Amino acid sequence: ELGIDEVMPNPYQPRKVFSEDSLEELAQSIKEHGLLQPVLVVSENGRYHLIAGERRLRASKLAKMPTIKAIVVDIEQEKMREVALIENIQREDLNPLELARSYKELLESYQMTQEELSKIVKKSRAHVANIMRLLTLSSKVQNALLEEKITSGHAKVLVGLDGEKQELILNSIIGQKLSVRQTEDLARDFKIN
Amino acid sequence: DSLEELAQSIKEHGLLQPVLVVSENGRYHLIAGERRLRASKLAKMPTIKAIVVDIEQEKMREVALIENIQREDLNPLELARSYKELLESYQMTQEELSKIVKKSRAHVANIMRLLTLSSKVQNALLEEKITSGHAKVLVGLDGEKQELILNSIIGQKLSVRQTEDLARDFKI
DNA sequence: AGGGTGTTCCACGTGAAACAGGGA
DNA sequence: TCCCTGTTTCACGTGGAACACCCT
Repeated sequence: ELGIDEVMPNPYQPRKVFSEDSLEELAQSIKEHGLLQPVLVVSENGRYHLIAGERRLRASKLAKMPTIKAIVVDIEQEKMREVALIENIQREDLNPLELARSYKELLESYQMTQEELSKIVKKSRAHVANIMRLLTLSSKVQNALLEEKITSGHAKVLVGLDGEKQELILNSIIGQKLSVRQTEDLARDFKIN
Repeated sequence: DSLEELAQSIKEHGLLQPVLVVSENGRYHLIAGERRLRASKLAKMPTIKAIVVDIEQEKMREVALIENIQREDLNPLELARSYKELLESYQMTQEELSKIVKKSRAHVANIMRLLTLSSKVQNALLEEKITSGHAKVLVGLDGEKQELILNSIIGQKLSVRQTEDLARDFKI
């Protein structure tokens, strides 16, 4: 139960090659263990609900002669983080981009998909999707949004276009007084066919 | 909360149903006892400290090694049962095992398929009248045909080439 | 686009059965 | 004649490559 959550964020291998990479210690692993990833325990890595790793025919019977049994926990920063981030995620007073940040933060730091994210914050999942594509825009565009010269609808049409295109269409959107509808049409003929 | 914590304190049971821990072979770690334990801080002294539901690893190591170490004297059925056990009493991918015992993954598979054969077939392989060359060809087959062909193997003493050919016709 | 698994079929070295001398 | 031993050849089950299906 510990590992399926350990592996959870961003490894290139489904098992994190961190318990088996002990390989042969070669008097070389107790030297650079040093500042390691902040939380681990010996053969099996009880997270917050401490537990035991399953078979370990090999991994627990090599052991080593000089051990660090040190009980150290890191988790609390991360879980206090999670409550802080979710508690943030639902806020009346949030500009589109900060929100999008917290969405992206949760989606990346932890694995639970944007669908559930959307269940928490009570919106559709294509919404969390679009609020988050808001982050990739030009800085003229983000400035415009924050400045409320344009609105998330407009900005959400602009994503995927080079900065030059973005800033032309943005220049049109403002001072042609465009509507999200007109904006989607105007943008439409600048995307591929 | 506090009330429930005084509750199991007075009551003999402590854990009316004991907690579950693991033994590191050096230390002890919990499984689903936060309630029991935190509550049992108000109670006194260590209050489990005797055989209660717990998982021990040293035992599991003995198991791990007795399994991994076999004098190659076993017939295909305890062999199969060991292979299965190695992925049944613990969860394993067949490939990994193939790597351990120095056989191909296929060999592991077929050896384990041996365990799903008719009682008659199984008992003719633990007895010495059938081989695995024979037995593995009768898998995924209905009982009646297992019986039929089996009689044909034992009766006419067919070579597995025969047996595979003969059983071929009783397969789609 | 991928690993895990079940299922088919035949390559392979082993071991011996057959054959061939050969010493009487 | 018979037994012993040197040689050639190929049947056998074993285990594996390969194929085929799920599960994703």
